[PDB]
Amino acid sequence: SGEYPTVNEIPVGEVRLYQIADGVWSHIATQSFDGAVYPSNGLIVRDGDELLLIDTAWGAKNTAALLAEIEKQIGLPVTRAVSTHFHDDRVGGVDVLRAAGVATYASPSTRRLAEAEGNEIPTHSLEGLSSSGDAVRFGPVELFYPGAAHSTDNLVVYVPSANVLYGGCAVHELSSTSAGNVADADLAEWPTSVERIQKHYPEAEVVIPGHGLPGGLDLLQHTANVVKAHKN
Ligand SMILES: CC(C)c1cccc2c(-c3ccc(CNS(=O)(=O)C4CCNCC4)c(F)c3)c(C(=O)O)[nH]c12
Ligand SMILES: [Zn+2]
Ligand SMILES: [Zn+2]
Repeated sequence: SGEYPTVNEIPVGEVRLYQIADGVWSHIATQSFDGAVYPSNGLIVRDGDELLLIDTAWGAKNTAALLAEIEKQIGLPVTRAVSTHFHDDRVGGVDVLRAAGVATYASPSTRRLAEAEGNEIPTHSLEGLSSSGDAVRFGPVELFYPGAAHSTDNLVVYVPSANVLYGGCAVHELSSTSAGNVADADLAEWPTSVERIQKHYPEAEVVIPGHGLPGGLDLLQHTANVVKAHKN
């Protein structure tokens, strides 16, 4: 009923949308992994009379449900999607998207890692993002590569019209007590990568983590703090 929806409020296989700003929504879904259930976020950005999707809803059937929820709530076609790293909460569902006519994109790094992992592979490579600090425009967003953090390939996404920073899995929610799933992380570089984000987007008003509740700029420092305390 209007609060941001949490893991125990969303059955696996349903998707919720949350209005962040004019023309900006998050999507929230839940999935089982290794015997536990987790929420995850993505982004939807209005692109004239079309929509840009950032990240899948973590699985094929969740992503089909995402498309249906978009049609219900927004009613504009999703024409392009960007996946912000290679894990299944970001690319699982790309095959569903592709067969719905969505053009799917990711950095070459992400594409390689997805293929090596046996995950679904976005079709199109996003060049111009290979060095930390790189940025490119993609429809109504800017894509930024901050350096290795949660994963070596993680991208963040900024919506300049709304000052919305979508950190993806490089950014954790304020209630977070741990650095999440660090199996592919660089704990040593993660703070430095977060500092790059902080420097590059000082006017961000809303920060959206890859999992959990949006907030303000404090999510960035909180993330650095939790990662440093984990590494220790
Ligand atoms: C490899 C990919 C597909 C993957 C698989 C499985 C899990 C993860 C996570 C992940 C894991 C745990 C948390 C925090 N625990 S929690 O359950 O969400 C929270 C607990 C107390 N209150 C509310 C709920 C978290 F935020 C993220 C991440 C990530 O960190 O990017 N990636 C994952
Ligand atoms: Zn991940
Ligand atoms: Zn994640």
